[PDB]
Order: sequence, then C-alpha cells, then structure tokens
Amino acid sequence: HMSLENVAFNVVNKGHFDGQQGEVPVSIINNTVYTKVDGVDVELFENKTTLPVNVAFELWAKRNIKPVPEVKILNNLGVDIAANTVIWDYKRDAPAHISTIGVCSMTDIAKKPTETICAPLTVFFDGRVDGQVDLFRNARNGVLITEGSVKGLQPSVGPKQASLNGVTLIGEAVKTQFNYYKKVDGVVQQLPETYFTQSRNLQEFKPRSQMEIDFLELAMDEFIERYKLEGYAFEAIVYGDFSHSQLGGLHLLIGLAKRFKESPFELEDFIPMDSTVKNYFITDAQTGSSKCVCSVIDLLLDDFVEIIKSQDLSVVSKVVKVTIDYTEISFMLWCKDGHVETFYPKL
Amino acid sequence: HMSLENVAFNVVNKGHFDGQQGEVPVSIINNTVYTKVDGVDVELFENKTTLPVNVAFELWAKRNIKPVPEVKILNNLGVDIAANTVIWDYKRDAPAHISTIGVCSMTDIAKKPTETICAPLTVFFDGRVDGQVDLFRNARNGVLITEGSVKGLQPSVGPKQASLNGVTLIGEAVKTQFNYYKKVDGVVQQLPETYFTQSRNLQEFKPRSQMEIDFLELAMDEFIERYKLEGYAFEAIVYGDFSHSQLGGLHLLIGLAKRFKESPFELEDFIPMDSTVKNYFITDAQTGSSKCVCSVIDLLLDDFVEIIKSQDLSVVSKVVKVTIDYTEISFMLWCKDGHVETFYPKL
Amino acid sequence: HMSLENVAFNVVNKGHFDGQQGEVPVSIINNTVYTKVDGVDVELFENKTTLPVNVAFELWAKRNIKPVPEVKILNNLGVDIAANTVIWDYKRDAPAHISTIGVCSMTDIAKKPTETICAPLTVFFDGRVDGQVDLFRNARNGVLITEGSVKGLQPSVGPKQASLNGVTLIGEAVKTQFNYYKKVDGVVQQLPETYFTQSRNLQEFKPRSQMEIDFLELAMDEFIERYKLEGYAFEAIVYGDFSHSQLGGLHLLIGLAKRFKESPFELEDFIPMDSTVKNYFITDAQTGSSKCVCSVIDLLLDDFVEIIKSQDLSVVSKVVKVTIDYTEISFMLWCKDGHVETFYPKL
Ligand SMILES: [Cl-]
Ligand SMILES: [Cl-]
Ligand SMILES: [Cl-]
Ligand SMILES: [Cl-]
Ligand SMILES: [Cl-]
Ligand SMILES: [Cl-]
Repeated sequence: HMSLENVAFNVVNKGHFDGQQGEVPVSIINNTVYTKVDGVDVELFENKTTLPVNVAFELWAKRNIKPVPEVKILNNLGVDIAANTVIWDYKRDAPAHISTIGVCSMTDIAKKPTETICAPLTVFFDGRVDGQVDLFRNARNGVLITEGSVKGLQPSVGPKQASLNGVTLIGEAVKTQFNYYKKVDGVVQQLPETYFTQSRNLQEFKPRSQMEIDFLELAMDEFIERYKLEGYAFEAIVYGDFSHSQLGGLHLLIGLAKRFKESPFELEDFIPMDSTVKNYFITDAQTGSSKCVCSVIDLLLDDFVEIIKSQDLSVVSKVVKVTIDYTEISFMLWCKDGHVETFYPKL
Repeated sequence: HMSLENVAFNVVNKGHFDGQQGEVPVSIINNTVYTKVDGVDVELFENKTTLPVNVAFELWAKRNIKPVPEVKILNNLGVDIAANTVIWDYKRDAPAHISTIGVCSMTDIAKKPTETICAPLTVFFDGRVDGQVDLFRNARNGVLITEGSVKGLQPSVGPKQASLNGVTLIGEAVKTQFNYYKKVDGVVQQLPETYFTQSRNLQEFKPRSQMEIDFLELAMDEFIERYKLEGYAFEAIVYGDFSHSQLGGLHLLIGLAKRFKESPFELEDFIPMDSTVKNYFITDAQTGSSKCVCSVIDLLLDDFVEIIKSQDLSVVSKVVKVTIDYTEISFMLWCKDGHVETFYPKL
Repeated sequence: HMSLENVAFNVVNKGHFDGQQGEVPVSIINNTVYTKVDGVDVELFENKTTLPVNVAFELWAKRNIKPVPEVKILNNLGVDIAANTVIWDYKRDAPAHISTIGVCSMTDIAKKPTETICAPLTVFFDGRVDGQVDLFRNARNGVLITEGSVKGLQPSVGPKQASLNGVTLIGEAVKTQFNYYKKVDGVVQQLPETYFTQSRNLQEFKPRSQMEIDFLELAMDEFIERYKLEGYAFEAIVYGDFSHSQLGGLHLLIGLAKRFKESPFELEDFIPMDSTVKNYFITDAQTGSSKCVCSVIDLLLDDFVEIIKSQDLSVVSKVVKVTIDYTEISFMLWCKDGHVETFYPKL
C-alpha cells in the first residue's frame, strides 16, 4: 500500500520510512518535496539525483539506517544492486545503485533476488538480515557481509569502519567490522589481500598509530629521522612542496591535515563521489602554489611506509600496483640513483 | 506604484523595500531574481518558497526588519496573518503566513484588517505601529504585542528574546520583551501561565543561570550531587546514553551542547521549521549510537528541573502536560519504584 | 573539435579544460551537468549563471587558472571582454564578461581581438601570453597587465594581490604583482594615483602593518592614544557604535574583524559581487543594533588614516573623492567644530 503521502507521513513522524500507516499533505515543486504543517509548506526533500523527484524521495526515505559498507568498497567489489534495501550514497546525495529489488515500484527490477533478471548482477546481501546468507549461497553473482563466520566459507576481514547515516566511523555501540564474501558465475572467489583506506577528513583528522601521532607533532626532519625514511622522498610525497608554482607531491591525506592545521588552502573536489583515490584541484592560499590534479589517498601512514619500503628502487619509472579497498590501485614510482623521487597514485 | 523593477531598486539601494522611487533592470530565470550591474547579472534572490518567484521576492523585500516574535510563538498562539507587514520565517526561508493584508497585490486578501474577509482569521497586530492597538480592540480574532501596558487589558509577559532579521536575541540596544494579548470571537482571552524555550543553538550555546554554568563545567556526577537530582534520571534524559545502538535520552538542548563541545555528532533536521519541540535524527560520530526521532527542547535547565521535580512519580507511565511557548506540550513520564526512568517530549 | 562530451572528459581527467582528446558520457538535467561513472551519475557542474547550462559549463572549464586581476579591478578599469581566455568571477559564480574572444563558439563575438567587432570594447590583454602585448599596442581600447616593463610605456603598479582559482593572495611561489596599462580610442592613458583595497575577509583577517597589529591587540582608547587620532571619530567610523538601535559607523573591514573575533554578528551580502565598496545589512547578535546599508571598505588602516588626516574639517558636510582600485569612490565627511563626526563610503 505504497504512496507518496504515506512515505511523507513516515518521514515527518519517524525520520525515515518505517512502514507505518498514515498520510500527510504533500506538494511537489521543481525537484523539491514539501508537506503542509499548520497551513504552511515545509521542505522535506530536495532532489539532487538524476531520478524523478518523487522516486528519489522514496528511495532516500527507504535508505538503510544501519552501519553499511562505504560505497567505494561496494563499487570496488563490483556490486550492481542491493537485496531489499537502499544503500544511500551520501557523497553523491543519491542512491548508490540505479535499480532496486523489493524496495520501490518505480525502480524495482524484481521483488526478490532469486528472479531471473538478477542473475548477471552482483547483488549485495546483508547477513544481518534473516535469510540473506542463504540467498547469497544460491545466487550466481553477489557480495555478502556478515558480522560472524559463515559455515564452509572462508572470510575476508573488511575495513574497521562503516557508514551510518553518512557518518563513517569505527563502531563502539554498534558493530562496523564485517566479513566479506563474493561469488562470480556461481563460484566463491578468493578475495585478495588488501590494504584499506581510513576514510578520514582533512579538518577533524585523527591519527590511528604512534607513527601518525609523531608525524603530526614533530617537524619534518625530526620525523624522517626517527623512522629512518631518508631516500624515500617523504618531504615531497607526504609533506608537500609549496615553493614553486606547481605544487609538489602531497598525496597522503595526513600530509594535507598537517598543512591544513598550520596554513589553510583550497581543495576543489571536482568529481564528488566516494572513491579509494580522490582527485583535488588544490590552491595553497599562503604561497599560491597549485595543482590541477592532486591525487590524494588516506592510508594509515604505517601502511604507506610498508608499501614504499617494499619496492625496488633501481628504475627511473615504473607502475606499482597495490590492492587497496579490494581494488588494484596503480602508482607511479620515480627513482634516481637508488632514491625515490616521487611516488603518487592514479584514479 | 508597485513593480518588480522598483522592488529590486530598493533591495539594491536600501537592503530591503523602503518605498523609494527607482528602477533597475531585472531578469528572472528558474526561481531566481537577478539584476544587471555594469553589464552582468547579479543574483538578488533565490526563491525557496512554494510561491511564484517574483511574489516571494516582493514579500521577502517587504519583511519586518524590527525585532518580532519568533514564528513558533505566533504559531502556538494561532496567528493566521499579519496586519500590514510580513513576518519572514527564516527557518523555512519563506513567509510565515500564506496571505497578507496591505502588503502585496498578489497575496493580499485585504488592504486593511477591518475588511470582512479577515474576521475569522487571527490577525497579528504590533502595538509599536500607530493605530494597531485600536485595531486589535476592534478585531474579532487577533494577537497583539506591545512594549508597554494597554489601558484596560491584562498582559501576558512574553519571552525575553525576539527575532531581528533572523537572529534570535535578547535586546540591549533594542527592546525584544513584549506584552501579549489575544482575542477569540471578540472576547479577550486569559493567556495561560507558560514556560518559554530559550531558542539557543548547539554550537554557540550560552548558559543563562548558575545551574547551567555548573552543568557545562562539572562532571555528570558532581553536578547531580550539587543539585540533589538522584532518582530523576538526568544521566539519560539530559546527558545522553551512548552505550547501546539505540541512543538513550538526550532531550534538553544543553545536554547536546555539552556533548557537542566534547565529541561532535550529526543532527538531521528533517522537518526544518521553527517549533517549540524539535525532532532530530541523531548519529553520534564517536560511538555509532543513533536515534531516528530524538525530541529536543531548549528549556532553561532550572525550568526543566522545576518541571520534573513537580510530578508524581508513582506510575509506570503517564502523559505529563506542560504549557510552553503558550502551547500545551505533552511529555511521557516513565517511573520505576519511585524513580524517574525517562521523561521526554513529543511533537 | 569542440564538444560537450570532450569538455567533460577534460574536467574529469584534468580538473579543467586542457585541450586533451577524449569523451565521457554526459547528462543534462535542470541546470546541472552530470557524467556517468561506473554506472551512476556524478555531478560535475551546477549552473548558477544566466547562460545556458552547457555554455556556462564550457566557460567555467576554460577559466584562467593562473593568478589574474580581481574582477573589481577589471570592472573599475572598464574591461568589457578578455582576449582568448575566460576570467571566472568566483564571487558571482559566473563569467566576469558576457562575451568571449576565441574561447567558445556559443559566446564568441570573434576569434581574435583584431576583428572589427572588438574595436569599441575594452579588451583585457595578458602580457604573460605570447603576443598579447603587441595586440594591446594595436588595439583601440584595452587594458594590459604584465609582470615586467613594456618598452616605451609608463606603467602603473597594480595591487600586491591577485586571484588564483578564486583565492585572493599575495604570491610567494607565483607572481601576483602586475603592471597595468590602458588605452582609450587608440591613446595610451595616464592611470591615476590610487589606493588599493586589501581584499581580506572578516574571519581569517590578517593585519599588514604595525598599526593594524596594534589596532587588533589594543583597547580602543589605547590605540587612539598611540596614533594621536583624537577628533577623527575612529570610535564610530572604525570600531562601530552598537549602543542604539541604529548601528553607528563600522565602515572599515578591520573594525568588523576586531568585533567579530569578540562578538559574532550577521552580514547579509545582498549584492553578491566583487566590488571596491561592499554593502551589508548587518545585525549585531549581542546587542540587536543593526543597519540596512552598512558600507564597508577594506583599506590598509595606515591608508585610511592618511586619507582622513588629509581632509579639511571645517564644513558640516561635503563629498570627499578618493581614487581606490582605479575608480573614484565618494565619501561623505561630516564635521562639527573642527572634529570629524562621521566619514563613510558610498557604492
Ligand atoms: Cl551475520
Ligand atoms: Cl597487490
Ligand atoms: Cl507599544
Ligand atoms: Cl500546564
Ligand atoms: Cl610580461
Ligand atoms: Cl583622488
């Protein structure tokens, strides 16, 4: 018994769609949904998606409000669609997936993930939901998360963090650490050994190791001395070189955090979406040093150290491949006389 | 001699409509009003209302720019329309009232509040304006504010604060404390004894009593000890319980302020409007504890203490009714063995 | 070989238009440009201009990403159009000029500034670009910037600061100090002696002289004493008088910065554009003092001191004209018994 007015009743009275009965008066103007309260219109939803306003409204209302994998993880694993839920993409302000299963009659391709239309799609299954483990067992293509073990299946330990109503966090009152499983053409896959990005932000950056505390509290030379990093070119890769018109390096999020706390700067996020490597057009306000495409990745500094110390440094240039967030990220490594010169990602 | 181009002339040259003569060139695209300056278009107004763009522009331009009652107060008193002014609703970014009297030919139902069409409407009258007291005396339904006494009429002392160009404040260079009066079907009403909410915000929260200073500077146990509040369950009602997936309590704005200064969190304001009780979908970034509908009220802590200490605590559950901002707010009180368990509002 | 899909390819892969070959899939809905990534639409550009969405997108993409004169300077010099570039106006979120030369086939009036249609227009030429000095020499009307001397032409030293991707700054890793030249009807112009505004903002305000450091660290009376400013009415002009309903003075940006650091307030920017004098509707949150049109200018305090100390103070009221940012700004000077009473700009 689905209806625009009933979706709005749930948003007004429950904060989201909860399956409660009721109606409130609704107006649609431009891409915006309003409801009438004490005689005046109140905005409930502004559509920023490429879907029709009332469809986007319903999917937003029906979003998963438990901790869920970050969208970049789901993307990297090839997820096309979710079983009987909506993963809302808060970095795009839109649904993570174009179609649905058992959610919304305007976007559903099926009511259940067992229907034939779903076979070529990589369906996301949530073991926290009754019966979805068994649906993963029966599905041709899929990704499954669980909180515990699944009998017979070897797990891959996922990131510590997950997304709860658009907030990425390491749960204390709720669990955000998942096991991951994947199937392709009916065959369980070995998922690769992988690093994970930390999904932190520049302002409220918080270190997660002693090495990272030292990086943010020591001077560049004192830190490089303590961790014996001469020759790996941290001065440019991590800290950033602001002395020439073309901004040098600055590829680790922690480097930007250190800089930002000292001297602010501008980060144009010109592909606003969730992804393992982010590209920014950066302009440093103090110096005028800038760079059109500054690839930035948020690795735990210890992990980045392990990576760069695990390469052969005897060639002018080479592609270095690293599995991060279950996807292969390609880095360019440039070396001169056995020292790194630069080492930066690519999107 | 009203005109779009003349409204725009006033906005460009006076900041608002002042009744000055003049025209500037104006363009309308989408819901936005532009004016031409040195050959280029400059945005003057983005329509976020459900009214036509040029109508909304004119009402915004003609908004009252003196301290006026906060919209929630006017709503709680049943005000339908204002006499010869526009109360702009800054929390909705729209007019507080759908129709006007003597303001705008597109929204006017009348030029003067004495016309017949106005009789069933509760008209807002401003005693600071010449002759509006006498119009209130003659009106069938209305609400009146004044700065001083009105001969023959018993006043109700309003909130200390009022709204000036969307800024809620307790005036020092201007007066924001009003007397209130109300008429229904030609009969002066006794207005009820009422508490008032304090209309503060979470970030720049500022305490207004010694008890509130103590609440923000002491630890939970030291504060509860000083004010002898054992058994009233402040630990959950006011301070918030973040230890389980479902966020406990947190119903007083001052509690959120204390928490926010320590550990930030997310407050989705999913019915963005002015009202005595606000509902937020809250996600605590540190713990992952969350709640879809967290009812929040900004009472002076001393007032909330008086309320909760004035209840009978011998029943498992009961509705407690409290007059706040001239409206009856219903609270749920839950008690176990003579102690409060929880006590929270409802919108 | 221009195309919407190729402009989008450049934005996705280079941060801006770089003339690279390639296409990506593009959707246009409302005034927004999206591109398809891994099967979902991602927003690349929201049109806030009065131009068609795809045209605005292309001009934004083709914006000058080197330090360029601030738009107010170009406006004050009468610039109509730029030679073979786009000056993007970040305060309006739109092109600084309506038409182009050699940029975009939808807005071009010409491919080269030598075409006849350009003769009556004041063309902006950038000496940092090969051959534009010589085009300025041949143009009937134009403005030229250079980093160094131009043989035969006497320069005017421009502001220290310029705009780089919307960030106004004094360059250290890049040069932002330009020489300026101007021609009208084929005749080189003497540009006037001029003060320049400092283009700072209220929050992150940074002083640029010892006098300004003293102004922000001393009490009003101690500062006025040190710089012997009795009788010039700084108390109202610069510091602001918040004691009456009508806010007194507050015409220097540094005064607002001092106030803002102490007690926040509201600044409605009701003509959002770049200009030498800005008009704000200001409401002081602490006191309720307010003013519909508060003219604000960001002069180096030493420069403002020089100006006000260089006037005759023997008349009740007079217009004082001052050349700032190459334009004549008119001030009202009011004096009583040989003392300034107020002295404030006009836009
Ligand atoms: Cl599970
Ligand atoms: Cl690998
Ligand atoms: Cl009065
Ligand atoms: Cl009551
Ligand atoms: Cl040059
Ligand atoms: Cl002059």
